[PDB]
Amino acid sequence: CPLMVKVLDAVRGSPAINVAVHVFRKAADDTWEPFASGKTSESGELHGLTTEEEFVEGIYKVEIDTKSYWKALGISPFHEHAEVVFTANDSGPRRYTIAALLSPYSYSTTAVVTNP
Amino acid sequence: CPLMVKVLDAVRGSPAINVAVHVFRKAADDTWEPFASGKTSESGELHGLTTEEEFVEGIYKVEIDTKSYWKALGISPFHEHAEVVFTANDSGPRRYTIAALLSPYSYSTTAVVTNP
Amino acid sequence: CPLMVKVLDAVRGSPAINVAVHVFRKAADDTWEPFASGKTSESGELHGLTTEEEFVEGIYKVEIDTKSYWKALGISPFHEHAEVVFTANDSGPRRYTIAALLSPYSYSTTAVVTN
Amino acid sequence: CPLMVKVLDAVRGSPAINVAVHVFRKAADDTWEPFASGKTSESGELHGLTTEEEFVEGIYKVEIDTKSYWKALGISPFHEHAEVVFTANDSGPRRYTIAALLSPYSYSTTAVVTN
Ligand SMILES: CCOc1ccccc1-c1nc(-c2ccncc2)no1
Ligand SMILES: CCOc1ccccc1-c1nc(-c2ccncc2)no1
Repeated sequence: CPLMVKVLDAVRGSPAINVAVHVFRKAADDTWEPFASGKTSESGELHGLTTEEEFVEGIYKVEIDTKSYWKALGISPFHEHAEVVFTANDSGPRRYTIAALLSPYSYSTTAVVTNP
Repeated sequence: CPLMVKVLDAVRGSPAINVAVHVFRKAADDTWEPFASGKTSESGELHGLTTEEEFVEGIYKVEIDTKSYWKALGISPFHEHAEVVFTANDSGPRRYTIAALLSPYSYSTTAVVTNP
Repeated sequence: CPLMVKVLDAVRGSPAINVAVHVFRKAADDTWEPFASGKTSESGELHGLTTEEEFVEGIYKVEIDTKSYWKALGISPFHEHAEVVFTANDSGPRRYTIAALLSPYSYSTTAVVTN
Repeated sequence: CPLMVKVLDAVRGSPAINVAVHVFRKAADDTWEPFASGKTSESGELHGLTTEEEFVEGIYKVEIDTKSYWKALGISPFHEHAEVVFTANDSGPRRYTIAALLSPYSYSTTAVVTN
C-alpha cells in the first residue's frame, strides 16, 4: 500500500504490462541496496512491493525496465531504463505512487504522495 | 464506465481535485454540442460522465479547466484549458480514460483505451 | 519572432517535420478567427508566424495537425489534433515558444516565455 | 556538438538556468565513471560536453541536479535528481539532444537524435 508503481504505454494507449521494476534504497555506505522488485500487472500496476514496517525513511531508487518492454514488443528504444530517485518518509509515513508514461524515445514520470 | 478523466498536479504531487471538465461531441453541422460535464473528486477522478448507450461514435472534445484550478490555488497559469479531441467508438464500444498531468506552464495528456 | 512553435516526435526521437500548425485568435463574439499558419521545418520549428505589431494581447489557439502527421508515417493515432489555448499577456516576457512532444496516444506541451 | 542537454521549467515557463548536469559513461566493471559536466546557460542549454572523438558508443547517464535547482527558487522538490540513461549507437543519427522538462513532482525527458 505504501509504494505503488503505475506504467502506461503512449504508443498503444494501454497499460504497460509485464514491465519489470526494481527498487533500491541507499545504504549508510552510499551504495544502492536491493529493496524490492516486481512486474506490472495487466492493468500496468505493481502493488505489494513493501510494507509500512519495511518502508523506512531513506533515499529510494525505482528503476523501471523500459528497454525490455520496447524490445519485447519488437521495438528498439532509446533509454536503458527510467530511474526515479527520491527521499521517502522523512516527515513520517506517506503513500507514494510513482507513475510513468512511456514512448520509445521519451518518458515522463510523476509522483503522487498522500498522507494516510 | 466508458469515459473517465483523471487529473494530477505536478507541483503538489497530488490528485488535482475539484477540476471542472466539459465534454462536447461534434454535431452533423460541425458545431460542438455539450455532451456531459463534471468535477474531479478528491482522488482526481471523474466518473459517471456518460453511459454506454449515450456514448455513441463521434468526435469528442474533453475540455479540462486548468486555468480555474491554478488560480484557485493562487497561481496565474499559462493555458486557458487543456483540450483533448478524439474519435471514439468507431470500431465499436471502448472504454476511455483521459489522463492529464498539470503544471502552471505545461500539461501532458494520455489516453488509455480498452476493449471490454 | 514573438511566437514560435517547436514540435518533437517521441516515437522516432526526432523533430516532427512537415506538421501543419494553425493559429487562431479569439474574436469578440467568442469565435476563433484565423491568425497564422504554416508547416514545421526540418528542425520541427515554425517561425515567421507573426510580427510584434500583429501579436497583441488576447486568447490564442495553436492547433497542431497530429493526426495527419502520424498517418503520413503509417502510424495509427488517437487525437484529431493537439490544441494549445493560452492568453498572451504583455505584463510577462516578450517571446513565446509553444513546444509539443508527440506520441500516438499522448502529447505534452509547454510554454517558454522569455525576454 | 554530438551531445547537448536542454532543460526547461514547467512552473515558470522558462529555460532552467544554472542547473548542474553530470554525464557518466558505464565502465567495464559496471561502475559509472565521470565523463562531462557543466551548468545550463541562460537558454537552459549545455553545449561543449564532449567531442566527436571522445563520444564513443556505450551506455551513458545524464544526471540533472533538479533538487538544487528547485531549492534555489524556494520550491520544495520531490526527486533527488533526474537521471537519463541511454545507449549511444553509431548505426543511428550523429547528434544527441537530451531534453528535460521539470516540475517539482514530475519530469519528462526525450531524445532528439539527428544528422
Ligand atoms: C498516479 C497516476 O495514476 C494514474 C491512474 C490511472 C490512469 C492514469 C494515471 C496516470 N496518468 C498519468 C499521466 C501520464 C501522462 N499524461 C497525463 C497523465 N500518470 O499516471
Ligand atoms: C523551448 C524549445 O523546446 C526545445 C528546444 C530545443 C530542443 C528541445 C526542446 C524541447 N524539449 C521539450 C520537451 C518536452 C517534454 N518533455 C521533455 C522535453 N520541449 O521542447
